[PDB]
Amino acid sequence: QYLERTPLCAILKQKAPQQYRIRAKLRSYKPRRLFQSVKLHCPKCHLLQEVPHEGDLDIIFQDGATKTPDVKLQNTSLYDSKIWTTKNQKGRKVAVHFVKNNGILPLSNECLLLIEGGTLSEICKLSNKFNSVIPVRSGHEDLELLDLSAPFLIQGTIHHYGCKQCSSLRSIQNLNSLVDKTSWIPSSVAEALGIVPLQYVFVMTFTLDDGTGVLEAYLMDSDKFFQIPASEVLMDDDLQKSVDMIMDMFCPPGIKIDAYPWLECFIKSYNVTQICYQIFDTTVAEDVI
Amino acid sequence: GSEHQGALVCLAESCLTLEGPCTAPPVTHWAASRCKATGEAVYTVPSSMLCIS
Ligand SMILES: [Zn+2]
Repeated sequence: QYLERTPLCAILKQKAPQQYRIRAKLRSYKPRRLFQSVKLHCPKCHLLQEVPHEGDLDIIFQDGATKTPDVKLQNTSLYDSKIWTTKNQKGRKVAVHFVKNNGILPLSNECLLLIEGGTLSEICKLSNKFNSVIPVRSGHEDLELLDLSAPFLIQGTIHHYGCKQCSSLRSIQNLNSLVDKTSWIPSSVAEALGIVPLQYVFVMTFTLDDGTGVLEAYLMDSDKFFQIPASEVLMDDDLQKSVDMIMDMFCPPGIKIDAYPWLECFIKSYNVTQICYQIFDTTVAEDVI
Repeated sequence: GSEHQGALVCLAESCLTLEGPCTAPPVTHWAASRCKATGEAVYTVPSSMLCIS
């Protein structure tokens, strides 16, 4: 009834901060390599970070595999422990600690594992069969998180990371403080360990063109715009294909801007200290499938 | 009981690779593109340029 759209030339003549309903074509976007759009964002200190690569994680886990699991830290009231020996793996030993709920192991799909000496591959397989996995190491008096460079919790396809700056890391026995040992809410796990969890976000820079003007607008969101969770996309091939196809739909390489579809959205202007713009309250995924 | 515990131990063991050569795991196409593009420039926006609340 009252749907009206502001031309870009109008927006560029105005002062920030304001909000605008627009319609424009995506002339171009960054990043060209779409995997680089997935960033980690601390809600506490507002820092943006890269997600560690496979190679980075492999280094950490292999380095963990050089250390011998401490027998003193095995089979507590919190968890049952099992050690596997290996062959042709530099004498590696894997410890899996099965976390109990009130002195009883729950069903596998509700059971949290703590692992010493496991590979990323093994951890990811364990995460399919169990509720979740925390990579750990044998500290002086308790099990401790392996490294904040690696995920503090792998649950399903989500690799949860914590902020190195804002976190005050606490040892594994502090998981006793969780209300149950069957739900394993990531934020609750983080709080128990003194971890400030990082948030996954899609960060992109869109160059929008409606034929009256041109404007650079940022995308920054977790799951609204694509209706694809940024927390899952890096570990899910189908969700990656969806992001590829959506970007290919709005800004197909090679062909001319005349043929592109229109992007209906809101943008907010704001003062950095120059005026920047950012998409908000917008999804492409409600009308596209 | 220990038989439920035993079951979880077997499930854990099934996910481990304790012998032979530790083969490379099958990776998604973004992660494959990521591995290839190592060394090149990484897209980055400073957080102060973004509007966060
Ligand atoms: Zn932080």
